[PDB]
Amino acid sequence: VIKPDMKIKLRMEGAVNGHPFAIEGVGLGKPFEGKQSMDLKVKEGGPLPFAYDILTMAFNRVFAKYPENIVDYFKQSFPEGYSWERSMIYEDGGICIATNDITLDGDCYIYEIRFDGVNFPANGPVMQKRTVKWEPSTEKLYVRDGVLKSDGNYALSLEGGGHYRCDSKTTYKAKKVVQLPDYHDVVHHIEIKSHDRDYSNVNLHEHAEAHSG
Repeated sequence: VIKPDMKIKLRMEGAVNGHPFAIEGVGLGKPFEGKQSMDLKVKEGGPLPFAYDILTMAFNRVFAKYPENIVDYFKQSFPEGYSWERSMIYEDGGICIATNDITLDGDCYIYEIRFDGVNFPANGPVMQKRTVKWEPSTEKLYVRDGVLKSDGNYALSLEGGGHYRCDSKTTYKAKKVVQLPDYHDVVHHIEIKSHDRDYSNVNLHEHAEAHSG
């Protein structure tokens, strides 16, 4: 029963270059408008010694407006839910892998997120916190064998100009028998709308809309 208003509760446990951390968040979203928003708080490992922007895409494609002509794999996956696994290879050797197990408690999504990154150069934009925002991204979704997957070429804008590229690959796994969709795109807009000085508190907004190839 995906309702027009849904709640979000999440915990992320992770480490970057071996430094552990934990983040908890609460939020709300509009599945049918493709809109979501959440408040995120650092519980362990603060102040984070890395750019927060590498975590935001880990903090649910149900919050994407799907037209009637495209199969909605994500709204179709509940109340059992689904999970995904993701790799993110940055242009300077930095690599992140993350997972999210999404379940349902009434009208509230529950995220169990794991996030790990290594090989970020000490002088790079991530360890030095020189990232600004994610550019608008186009996610390419497709089904290979019997598995829904997605690819992405994302770009982080840097302070002082330039961009920091990231190659992303995601695997989705439904916990029930759902209709697999046909290839299509999802355009994403993600933005930190507010944060305190050390990002121990963050307000994150996301907007997603599915389009055809």
